[PDB]
Amino acid sequence: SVTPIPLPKIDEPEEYNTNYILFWNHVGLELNRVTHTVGGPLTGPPLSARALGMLHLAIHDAYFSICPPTDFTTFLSPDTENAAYRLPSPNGANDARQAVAGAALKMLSSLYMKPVEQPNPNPGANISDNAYAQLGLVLDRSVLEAPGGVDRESASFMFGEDVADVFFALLNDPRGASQEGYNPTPGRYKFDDEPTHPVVLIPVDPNNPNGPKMPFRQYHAPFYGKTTKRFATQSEHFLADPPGLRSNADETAEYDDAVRVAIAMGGAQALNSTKRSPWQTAQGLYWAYDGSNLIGTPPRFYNQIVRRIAVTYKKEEDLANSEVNNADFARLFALVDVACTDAGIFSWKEKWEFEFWRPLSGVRDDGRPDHGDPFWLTLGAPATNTNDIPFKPPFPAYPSGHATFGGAVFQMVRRYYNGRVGTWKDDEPDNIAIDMMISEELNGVNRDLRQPYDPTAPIEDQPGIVRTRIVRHFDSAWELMFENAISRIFLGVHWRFDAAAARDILIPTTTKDVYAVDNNGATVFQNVEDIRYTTRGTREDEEGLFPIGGVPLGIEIADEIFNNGLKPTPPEIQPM
Ligand code: VO4
Repeated sequence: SVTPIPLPKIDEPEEYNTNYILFWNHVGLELNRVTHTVGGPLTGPPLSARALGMLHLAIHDAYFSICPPTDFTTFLSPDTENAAYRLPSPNGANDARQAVAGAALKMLSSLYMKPVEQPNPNPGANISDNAYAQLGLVLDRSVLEAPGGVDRESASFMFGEDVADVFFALLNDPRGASQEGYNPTPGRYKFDDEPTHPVVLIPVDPNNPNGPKMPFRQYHAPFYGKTTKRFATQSEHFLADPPGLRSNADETAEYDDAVRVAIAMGGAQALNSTKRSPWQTAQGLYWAYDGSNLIGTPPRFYNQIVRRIAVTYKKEEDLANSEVNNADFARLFALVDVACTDAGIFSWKEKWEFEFWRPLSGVRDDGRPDHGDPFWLTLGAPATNTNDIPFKPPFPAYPSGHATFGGAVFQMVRRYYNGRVGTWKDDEPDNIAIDMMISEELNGVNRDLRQPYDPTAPIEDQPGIVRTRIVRHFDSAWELMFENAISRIFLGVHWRFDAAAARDILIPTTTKDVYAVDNNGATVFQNVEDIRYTTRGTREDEEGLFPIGGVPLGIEIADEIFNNGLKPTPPEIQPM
């Protein structure tokens, strides 16, 4: 019925998918990239993370229900009185492979299928039937490629689907990304539609693309972080007021230097004012994954990296028949993906709370003849595998979602591997190194097209400029976390403070809030080995010191989840 979209090859050993836990993570990642290529459900950063958090939670409890863990316990218990939180019981079901399969297939089906359950109005109603059909191909195919096969008649398989139903019913946020009712309030430091993509024309009817179109101003998930059910966090998380706002409105020198730096480090390639280096351009594009065709969102890359870390540091050589390895991955991916989910909730909550402007607009609309540049252009979020120009993600700047996701994800890996891969203090540089890590943004295959993307053809048969293939080696998760955060500065899409306190990542000078520059005028960063996310700030509405930027927020979120052992967010503290 549909022409299957030809997906490019993934840079990763085929041996990885011989382990059924990695297999299902993989299918989750394939659905992630395909929904961003066809415009289906669970698009965007916060919600694409949630989909992975829900998949792994279900896989987690189904597996540990059949092979009970020694230290921790299942996220939900079978003995809980509260129905919503009551885990189904196996009752003789004892096939862990089939329970995971049923749980992964059910969750992924429930998440990505055409909502025939009637309740689909306005939730995400703008998805064509092709989008749905393309995602169905991925689902059907996955049943066929699953290592060990899939037995739908199996009691263990049925038990798994039962597990998924509970998690879906409890944690699904059908209308989470609703933009309905939100409109920007222009003014200094205020988020508004970005000048290079002020409005978009979208077909009136998704199932009628070449028919009429209508103007559209997109605001990504403005009510989500403030209303959605948290996963495993045990408290609300907050950041300090960004420079220029509220209690930090007097941080004039900090703000102004942030403008200077923004221009020199994140401008477009050919601008005279751009002092960023070719290598720094690489670090910026490496971590993008900005909802592009055949690429998806950041959570997809974070997982690609985590899969690599898991195989490199596994306890047993056998990827196919090792319960030790199965247990390790089910636990790790649940921890990392639940942390990613919550990182997404809180970074989005803060974004829309402060509604801080993007550097493109903060620079153009500065208003001061000697400080602003009313015609500046950023390197921008790359629109890979399209023929479109770079863009500014459709949501406020503070804090950076990438920085939060990275802080959460990599702080989780560190807490998990400390003592296994090396030894270090909780908040100090780790030993978790990896090599041969390739980003899909720079793999010698993906490209910037010269004509609109053709979904019926392989990317290699489509004219455009190919992204240089860069194979990377990283010394630690600290470096991964750090580079992922500063990547948004090189792209010009985030202010330094959206990442972390300037004081924690930049080299100071004798002038306050003004950091070091080299001869060509480029910003000098602290060595990764020396970076400590310790600089806090104040809030107008709350007492005390709070972290600055996304990195500390994510770290804080991962520590809390881990220290509590992956346990539900108490309902008493859920948004109401
Ligand atoms: O979420 V960003 O918030 O890093 O372009």
